[PDB]
Amino acid sequence: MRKAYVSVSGIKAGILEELQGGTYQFTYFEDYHGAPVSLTMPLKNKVYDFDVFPPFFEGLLPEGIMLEALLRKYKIDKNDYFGQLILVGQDVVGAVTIEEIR
Amino acid sequence: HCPITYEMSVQGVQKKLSAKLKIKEGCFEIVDQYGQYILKPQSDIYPELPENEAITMTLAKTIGLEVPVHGLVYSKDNSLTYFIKRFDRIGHNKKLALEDFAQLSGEDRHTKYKSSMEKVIAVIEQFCTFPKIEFVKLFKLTLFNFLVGNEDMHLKNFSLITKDRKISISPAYDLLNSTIAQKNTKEELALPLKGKKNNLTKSDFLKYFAIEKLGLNQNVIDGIVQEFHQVIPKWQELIGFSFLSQEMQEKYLELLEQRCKRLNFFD
Ligand SMILES: [Cl-]
Repeated sequence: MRKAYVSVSGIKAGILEELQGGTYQFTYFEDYHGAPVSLTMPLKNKVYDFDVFPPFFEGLLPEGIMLEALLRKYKIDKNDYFGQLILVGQDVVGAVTIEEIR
Repeated sequence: HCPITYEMSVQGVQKKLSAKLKIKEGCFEIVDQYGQYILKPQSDIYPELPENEAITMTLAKTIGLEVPVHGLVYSKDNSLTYFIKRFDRIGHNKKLALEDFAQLSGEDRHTKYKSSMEKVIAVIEQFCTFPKIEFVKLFKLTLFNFLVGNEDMHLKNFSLITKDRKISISPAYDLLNSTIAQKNTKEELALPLKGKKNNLTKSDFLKYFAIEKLGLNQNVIDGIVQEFHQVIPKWQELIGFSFLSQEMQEKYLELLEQRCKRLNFFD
């Protein structure tokens, strides 16, 4: 289905994967060795599973009025957190950037 | 544009626009992406938010809190707009790791209020480089927010920054007197302290919070409490000179006096 590159300060760090049902999975690239994507995701583990949208990537989405500004600029559903993340992935608060693979 | 002599949810009614600082003109340019500043124009729901956030930010700098470059500009409708320099952008188009406490504790936008000040301490102990140093300003930041009526300090308003491989609490952001901005304000604190969001007392901040949860000694607490005592005169002087309206200024001073009296600042 939908997958996306996850880069840290320009350097590709891993892949965030939308998984079957409603789960999500982030996998670190073996080559990557800089700083962690999130402090909740140390490099000592390369695979992280989630039953919902992971909270770090959800924390990069707009809020309040700026979320309504996004939903009226793009043709995207108000609950599609992964889809909204791809639309803003080029610039969010952290040093992390997301670009879709498809 | 250009600045002038300024060199449940509440925040979800004000815009947070990205902007670059023009090199020659010195004016701001709102952009969709790749901005180095955040601009907050007037809100059509709650009044005088930019002027509120501007003076509150300066009050935090007076008590010794780390505050980035902030100020006020003139919008195109000749209203005042608050600006702040992002600390996750540091020239040469480089970035710094910035994570808020909802991301660090497994919460989201819908549950950013379902936490507590005790969980905020747990995050700092787990990730910060010098947790003992961070507790000192968390005590100062929590006391400051209680004094200036900032009742919107949810999980997304606390952030950890990674600068020079040192992990500490980010500089101040989204600090304003949100009690005077609304009517029928429900809480004094956004996250409960000792299971309390209202009617917090001196023993809640100086004994349970400062001693039992943060581990600060008595001489450290006395020095910080004394710091807030000497800043009350300058705080009232800065507010009277701020860009708030006279009616908004009186609501700010009255609430500041009420919180100071609760902490026995005048006796
Ligand atoms: Cl320490």
